[PDB]
Order: sequence, then C-alpha cells, then structure tokens
Amino acid sequence: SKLPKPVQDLIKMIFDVESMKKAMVEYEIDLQKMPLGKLSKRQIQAAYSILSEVQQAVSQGSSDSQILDLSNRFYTLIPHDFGMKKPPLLNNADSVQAKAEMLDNLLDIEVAYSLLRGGSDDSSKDPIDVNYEKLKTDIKVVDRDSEEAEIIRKYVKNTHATTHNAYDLEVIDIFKIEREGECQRYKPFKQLHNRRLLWHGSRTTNFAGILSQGLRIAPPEAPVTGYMFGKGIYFADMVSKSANYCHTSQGDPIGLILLGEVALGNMYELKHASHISKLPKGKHSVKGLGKTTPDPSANISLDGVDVPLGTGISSGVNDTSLLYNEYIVYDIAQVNLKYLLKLKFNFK
Ligand SMILES: Cc1nc2ccccc2c(=O)[nH]1
Repeated sequence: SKLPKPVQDLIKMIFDVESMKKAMVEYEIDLQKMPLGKLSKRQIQAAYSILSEVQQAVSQGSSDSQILDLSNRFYTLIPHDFGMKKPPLLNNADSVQAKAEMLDNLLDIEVAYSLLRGGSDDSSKDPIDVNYEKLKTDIKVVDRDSEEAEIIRKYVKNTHATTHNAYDLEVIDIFKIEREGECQRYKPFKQLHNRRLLWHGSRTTNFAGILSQGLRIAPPEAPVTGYMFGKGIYFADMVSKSANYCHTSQGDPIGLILLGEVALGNMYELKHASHISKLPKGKHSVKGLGKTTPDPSANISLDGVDVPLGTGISSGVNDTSLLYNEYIVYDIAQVNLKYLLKLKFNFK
C-alpha cells in the first residue's frame, strides 16, 4: 500500500508467477512433469554440464547413439512437451544455444520463485511490501523533470539503431536503484578510469533475480555458446541492441532495461569472436568494436561517469564482425546497477 504506484507496478510485474509459467510453456517445457515448483539449482546445474558434454561430443566428433544419449538425458532431466512433433536432437550450435538460452532464464526464474515461497509470508502485510523487501534493493522513482531523467531520455532516443526499425522506444518509468552491498563490492573499481553508463536488456522474468543476486557470469558447467567474447557480463552503448534482449512481443510490449556503472579501465578492443575469460595484463575489460558508435564528440559526464548518448554515427572501423559496440567484464564486482527503466515497445 505505502510504496509509489510505479515501484509497486514493477514488483507485481517482476514477481508474477503467471509470467514465469508463460516462459516455461514458450520453451515447450512439460509443466505437468516439470512444474515451477520442481525446478532446482542442481537440476539446472546438471542441465548445463550435459550441454557442455554435448558441445564437447559434437566437437570431438561422436556417434549418433552416444550423441542421442545426451539428448535423451537432457530431456529426461528437463521434461519437454513437443506434442506430435518429434523431439529435436541436441547435436548442433543452434540446438545448444537455444537450450543454453532457456537455462539462463530458468536459473533467474528459480532464483525468483524461490524468493516468493521463502520468507514468513503471513497475511496483514501487503504482498508488494513483503516481496520488495526480499529483493534487498532500494528502488526509488526518478522524477520526470529531473536532470538524470533528461539524460536517460536523450540516451534512449539517440542510441536507438537504424537496423532496429521494428519498434519505437517509449519511456514509462525510471528507477534509481542501489543493490544491498553493491557499492561496498564495487568500491575497489570506483577509482578506476573509463567508467561508463551502459545498457543491459534482459527478460522481465529475470529481474527479480538481477536485483536479488545482481548481474552474474555463466557458471563453469555452462556451454560456451551465444556470446562472442566468452563468459562475462555484456553491455551495449546502443539502447535498442539491449532492448532486443527484453523479447517484447506485440501482445506484451512492456519490458525492463538497465543502466549500470561498468568500470571498464583499459579495454582489450577486439573485432571478431574470441573466447577468453582470462584477460591480458593491464586490461580490465573487452570492447567489441562496432561499425556504428554513438558520437564520441557528444559524450556527457553524468556523475563523473561517461554517458555515450551521442547520435548514431559510423566509426572508422570496417574490418569487424560487429554491427554495434559491446562491452564485457569478467568480474561481477566491476558492475554497479544505477537505473531500471520500464519501456513501451511500439511495433510498426
Ligand atoms: C543477455 C544480454 N546480452 C547482451 C549481449 C550484447 C549486448 C547487450 C546484451 C544485453 O543487454 N543482454
């Protein structure tokens, strides 16, 4: 009752058990054999190791049956329902990427559903108040006419890529967030140079986890797929690049995005896929060099932090496998989430 409507609107939204169920069904998971309440960490941890066993087998060149065994084992562990359609073999990069994408969501779906059942949920206290406390995060509404509000709205407007011409982004709510202990954790990197305010798009069902446990790196068991520069935390300077990872449908055009203080330091600027996790001496990050970059001449120093809100301009790089820039850090302590934005997607 006692929280601002937008802050409340956000809790019910991120803690929706019905939205969690929707995602499971969209991954073709058998909710009769694998309900929301059966999902466990060691089960998803096991599901990662099988995908890593699959990608190793395919690489080492295995036999139909031994490769088929891991496909059966994965589905036996994570009950799937394909109806009358035959179960698709997990024996290729597209097959593993799609299952690895699912586990990421299922990981943050578990972390969220566990929170909901956890705690001394009694009766007198408003469901919102109860759940907002469980995130261990100070969520405060940013005023419409504030300084930061104009900066954040300039950033959204100017960094929307010409390629991403399928929606128009519309800002609904801006929240100044501060995760419990994050500043104490980030403290060793606050002094570091090249600190930037960057974007991070993610599915709505993952935010109760993102605000609960912060932005995280894939576990060692996870297959090394989907991401261009290894297991690390990925950001964009282009809003629409991150906004794409909200997976907003025409029926559900409401999604959430992030702005985190990423302590980049000396960036190991690459142009083509390169798995590392272990950076080179003196480097603190990786920068995926894109053909299009926000105007470096139009940089802003909001709170002594670099904000590349420049209009989309082409960088002088053409020998690169990347359309737009991306940034990766391999230490979760180098991130410090500042804002959470509620965005409307207006499809053409
Ligand atoms: C999950 C995720 N991956 C990304 C990769 C590149 C750039 C941005 C993102 C992002 O925002 N979320």
